[PDB]
Amino acid sequence: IRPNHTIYINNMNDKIKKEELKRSLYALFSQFGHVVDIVALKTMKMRGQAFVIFKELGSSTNALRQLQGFPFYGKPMRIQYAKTDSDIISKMPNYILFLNNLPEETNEMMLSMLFNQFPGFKEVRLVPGRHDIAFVEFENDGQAGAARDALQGFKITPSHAMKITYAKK
Amino acid sequence: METILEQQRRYHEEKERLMDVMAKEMLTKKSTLRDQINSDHRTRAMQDRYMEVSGNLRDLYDDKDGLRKEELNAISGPNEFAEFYNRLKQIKEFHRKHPNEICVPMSVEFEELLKARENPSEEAQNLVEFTDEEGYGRYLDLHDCYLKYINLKASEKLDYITYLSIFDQLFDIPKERKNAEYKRYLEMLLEYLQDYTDRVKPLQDQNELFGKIQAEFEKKWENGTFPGWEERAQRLFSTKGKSLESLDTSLFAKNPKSKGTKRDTERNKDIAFLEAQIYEYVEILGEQRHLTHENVQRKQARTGEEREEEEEEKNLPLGWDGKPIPYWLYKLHGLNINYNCEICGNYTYRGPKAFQRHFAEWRHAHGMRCLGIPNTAHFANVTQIEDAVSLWAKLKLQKASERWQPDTEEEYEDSSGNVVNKKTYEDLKRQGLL
Amino acid sequence: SAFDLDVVKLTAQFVARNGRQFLTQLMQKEQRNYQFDFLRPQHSLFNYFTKLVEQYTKILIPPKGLFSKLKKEAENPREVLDQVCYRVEWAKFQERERKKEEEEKE
Amino acid sequence: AHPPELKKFMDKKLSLKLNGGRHVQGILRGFDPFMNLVIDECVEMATSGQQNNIGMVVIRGNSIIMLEALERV
Amino acid sequence: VKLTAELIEQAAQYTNAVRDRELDLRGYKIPVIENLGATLDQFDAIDFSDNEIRKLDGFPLLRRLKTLLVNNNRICRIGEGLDQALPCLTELILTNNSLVELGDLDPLASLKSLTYLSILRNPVTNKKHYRLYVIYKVPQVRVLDFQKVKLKERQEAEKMFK
Amino acid sequence: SIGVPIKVLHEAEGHIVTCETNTGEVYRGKLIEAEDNMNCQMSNITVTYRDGRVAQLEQVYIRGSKIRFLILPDMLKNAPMLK
Amino acid sequence: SSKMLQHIDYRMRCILQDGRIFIGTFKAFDKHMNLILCDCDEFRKIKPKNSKQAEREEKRVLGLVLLRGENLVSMTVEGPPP
Amino acid sequence: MKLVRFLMKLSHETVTIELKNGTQVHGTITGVDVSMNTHLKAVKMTLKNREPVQLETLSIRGNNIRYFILPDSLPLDTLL
RNA sequence: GGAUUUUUGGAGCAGGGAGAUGGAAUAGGAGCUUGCUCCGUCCACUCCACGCAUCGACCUGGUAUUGCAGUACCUCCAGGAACGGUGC
Repeated sequence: IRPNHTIYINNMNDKIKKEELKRSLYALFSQFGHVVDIVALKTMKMRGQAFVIFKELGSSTNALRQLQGFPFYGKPMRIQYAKTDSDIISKMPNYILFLNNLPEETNEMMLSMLFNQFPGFKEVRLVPGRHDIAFVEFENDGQAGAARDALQGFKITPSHAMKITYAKK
Repeated sequence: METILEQQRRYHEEKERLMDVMAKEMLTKKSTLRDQINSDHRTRAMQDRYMEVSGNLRDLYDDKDGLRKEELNAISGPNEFAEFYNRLKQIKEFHRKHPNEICVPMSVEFEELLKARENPSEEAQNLVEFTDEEGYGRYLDLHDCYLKYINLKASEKLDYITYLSIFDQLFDIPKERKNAEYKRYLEMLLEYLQDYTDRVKPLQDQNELFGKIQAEFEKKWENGTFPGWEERAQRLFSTKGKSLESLDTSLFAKNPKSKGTKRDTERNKDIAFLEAQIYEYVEILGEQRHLTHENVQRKQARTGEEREEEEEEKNLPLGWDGKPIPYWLYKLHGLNINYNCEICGNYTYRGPKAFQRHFAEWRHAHGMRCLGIPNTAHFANVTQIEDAVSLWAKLKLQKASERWQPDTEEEYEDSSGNVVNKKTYEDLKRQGLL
Repeated sequence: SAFDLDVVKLTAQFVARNGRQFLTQLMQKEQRNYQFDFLRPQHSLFNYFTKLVEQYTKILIPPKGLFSKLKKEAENPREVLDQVCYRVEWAKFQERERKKEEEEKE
Repeated sequence: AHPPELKKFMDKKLSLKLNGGRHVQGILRGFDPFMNLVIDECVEMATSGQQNNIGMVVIRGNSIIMLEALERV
Repeated sequence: VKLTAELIEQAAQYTNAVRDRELDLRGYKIPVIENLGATLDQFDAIDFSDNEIRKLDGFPLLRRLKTLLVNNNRICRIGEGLDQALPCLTELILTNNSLVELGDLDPLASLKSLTYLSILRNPVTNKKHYRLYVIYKVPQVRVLDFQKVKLKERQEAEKMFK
Repeated sequence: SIGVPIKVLHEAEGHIVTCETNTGEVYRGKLIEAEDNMNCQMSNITVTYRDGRVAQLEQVYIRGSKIRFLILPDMLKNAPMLK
Repeated sequence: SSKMLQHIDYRMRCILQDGRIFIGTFKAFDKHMNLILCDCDEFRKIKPKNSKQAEREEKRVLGLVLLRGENLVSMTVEGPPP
Repeated sequence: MKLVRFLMKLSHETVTIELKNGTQVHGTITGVDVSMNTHLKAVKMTLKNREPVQLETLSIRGNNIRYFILPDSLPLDTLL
């Protein structure tokens, strides 16, 4: 799963109506970040659950990591990143870290989405010499730290876990 | 919690700054009448700021009456001194300065750059309390008064002249009833005049003046204010006379005068007071009402162009001899021809000569600087901005092609014999591996 | 220095409780094992000490807030206009005096 | 002058709401570009559950508030 | 950094996810709360997240207030006269603030339309009988902090604090 | 000529509108076919007549002399009218 | 002069013909001046029928409403241009 | 000769229009057109059993206006 | 270019009865202030036909769902009605 603006939340009360539900979700997600839109239906296809669109993937991730199992309408609901992009966003330590145990089958596109999850990095270099290795540099060292702490033990193609460490001098 | 000292110091600083700002405003001048009215309200406001500080200071004696015992000791001291130091021995490492201890009330009770505004004084003015026909003290608010006089009278034999001749008198004969709703209408009109007088005079002691006027209505008008020789005295609101002062005083304690009529001394006191306020404002601003009457007369009789405007408030080239050059020379030089330079702010040039020079002439140099595209040869004779952009893009691509970037081409094989560019080469070189 | 300003204010508050030029709340505290070099007369901070003292005197005098209340300032547009014109008039006198001094220097 | 798009609604059973709270069910057969209608077997039910059919009525577009067609036509 | 009218005029006022007319303050850090009148009553929600707001007071006279977002705050205490300026204000997103005392929400009873509030991660939330004092002193609120008020807890909140 | 609000209602044709007529009638449903005479033949509408019971019916036809208002899709905020 | 085009693009509270209101940023206009209100608010009266209960004005979300010339009566200007 | 130009020959003169919605608006109307289309500018309007509301830019309709009241010192011969 | 689909308009009208029930700090006229009596504008409770029926949220419990979606309003019982407005 990747960082998206929409933060999904499931297992809210179904005895709570959709209007007050989206009201309370907006209230609890304004403290997390910029609530831009709210996708909440009351039909059994998405009943009892709702996805609130943050104007930041950092904001939706903040809400998902702060409110994991959050006491919400009678029973703590579970919040995480949306599976894909929402309609709203759809219409919308070092400089470099070395990635190890990387798949020699991995795709550059998914690799770029992952390295740019934290604000867009400089590049990723999947080494065509010594296989199963990368060297990725960031346009921001703060994003570098964030993505590297997230990536130490990163899960992509779970057949392996790829790790990002502070690349030496 | 030292109230004897801290309150006095704060009030003293605030009041010094307030008096200084007011004295500066009254020692300088404002050039406009709008400046004059805004500054007069501001001077009343500075006096009210000084007054609020003084009202907070003159009551803070509930701690002083008992602190005169505690601060009057010459036996204690350095013990409490060292204790205050033991508290003041917290970290003060906020290594920086800020003057916000004694220099603030200057920018609290001072003036502004383009219009005289302090910190609080940014929105204080006669803007919401001034009429356009008024001018911040030149005309009055009486057009609605005339409309209401019409809607009350129901006659077409009442104009500005009759309205002024009726509404100027203080105690002159009414043309409209003080026993009918005409009294309430006059009360409302004199209320508008009193609002003009209350917005025009913020430097007069309004509380004392209103108290003196209430004392006047309670003492000198109800105590025979219009002397005479039945004919001794009559009532302004009652419409009843007295055989003498004795008859007046004995009939003011009579039965029909107290409550035995709709025009008695209890149900008609407000109407008498409104008539009094109206007549008093008229007779005080007779020079203001006289200026308004002269205004009305001139604005009603003057010409329309000046009246509306007062209510609202060949081309040949120039030769070397400062003369216009011949028409045939003009035709030859093709100056009549207009060339639009959009990048130059939709500028227009005459003459293809000037037009061609214009690309190295300054205004186009700027236009292209603003665009972010260097005024180089390649863009000369391009004028539309979208075109300049697109061309700049393809030229970016061109120079990018012909340039030599080692970072991207220079291909490096690793010890494992497979190729990287030198960028990744040095990357994973110092990144512990290559 | 906010702490230094507060300390100078405290020194002025202690000098408002001084009884003589020698016997007050600063004398012993000068040598009482704590740092106080602000009583020295040459350091520019003595000016802040003295100005705090002048304000402490103008606020600790009888009308400064000790046992009486002055209301011609707290409710007085008449006194306000008087004192404001008087400050402007002292300003005008000083303007004429500075002009005289400049002419004499010329 | 525009004619309406009533050629599909022609020959359809329509329950229309006319002004005064009236409910008339009838058959559209041919209309005038002003929507000036003639309704076959037009049954205009009063406020109560009592209704009557009147056959041929030139109804108003000033009084017709809206109309619905119960078939897909 | 003084709170001013530029940080009001450059703000966003729109119809947000909850169909409320919200004025938003992204990145404000304003520790001075005043002068919101020129909001012009085209708004019902007032969000001022990322603010250094030390106190809960200082708001002007609006008739149609619907939501108040004091999210990510630094409030020390709360001012009282919020009710005459918020006649029918109902939602208060007031978590992440330094509320402790049972008297830190004493002005809350003046809210007539109060329906929902969130004051989480505050030293006042963790206390026993805290939701009791909540559902007592805000008698109008039927849900607070993502859980409705109930007849049994309301009876207990009446019994206690007597 | 042709009015741009009417052009926005044309851009909202086919899709769902939420109109309100003279009698408070709130019809929320697909407004299919319409004219410059504001005579719109619509379908799939929940017509309530302002009484609270909206009924889900087909092939309604609402004029415009009664038309109090009509909500048209927000996604037309980029319609060529306003820009 | 087609005057409205100078005050358009900014938010006005228009009236209905039945005493209600429609507050929004006026988008575009026509001959008959039937209005196009974007993200419109419909602030109407609620029948009090009592002196012991207040008088409230509730507004629902209309969005982009194309209000007919039978609703456009008088429209004050109340909002900044969004 | 319809009253079109009698209504339209007016700009920013203190007049009093009566809207057929039981309301009155007095002030300096901005400009009038041929079909009784007049705007309001800084106008004070009193509604049916209501308050003296102020309008900075209000757009008064034509047939929803019930009457007009001109100035008192205006020659109707020179106006119509 | 005011005769059925947008601006020379079909708008405006007033809130069901009654009882030795109450109120008009500041506003009623008469019996030529107060004390008392009458009458033409509401609300609060109580009586009748709680104005009724309909439905849309809504307050309480109990009750099912764990459900990846660009939205009139969505599980169900029951109520007491705090609301919107329709037919008389």
